[PDB]
Amino acid sequence: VNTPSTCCLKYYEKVLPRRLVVGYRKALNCHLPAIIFVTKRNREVCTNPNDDWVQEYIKDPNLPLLPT
Amino acid sequence: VNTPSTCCLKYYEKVLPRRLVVGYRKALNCHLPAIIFVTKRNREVCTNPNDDWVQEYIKDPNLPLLP
Ligand code: NA
Repeated sequence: VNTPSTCCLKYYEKVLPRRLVVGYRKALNCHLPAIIFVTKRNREVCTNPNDDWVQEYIKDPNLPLLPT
Repeated sequence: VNTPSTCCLKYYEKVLPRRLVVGYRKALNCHLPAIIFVTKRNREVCTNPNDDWVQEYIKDPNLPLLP
């Protein structure tokens, strides 16, 4: 659309501890496709959708998809 | 900064009525640099920073930058 999107410009280079993550948002339609993890520290973290740990957290039955 | 940004993926293709817009945001460090207009209904519209009308609108002291 002509409406702005939430998009990532860089990927996080480390693994977020699972215990710190409370949800995720999809930002896959951007120039750099990303998954954004929402944390207990009230931070939003851009990550590589293709990385193994990211796909593990996405598949976690207790982690909700949140809107952007 | 691994924090998300607000970015535009395409530009609106018409000229917005000035009466409709109430502020603007800058999204120039994106793959497609844009000026985002905010409407009185709090909708956001992506536009080309280089269009003459866009620059004239944002130069208006009564149309503020909203970060
Ligand atoms: Na202005």
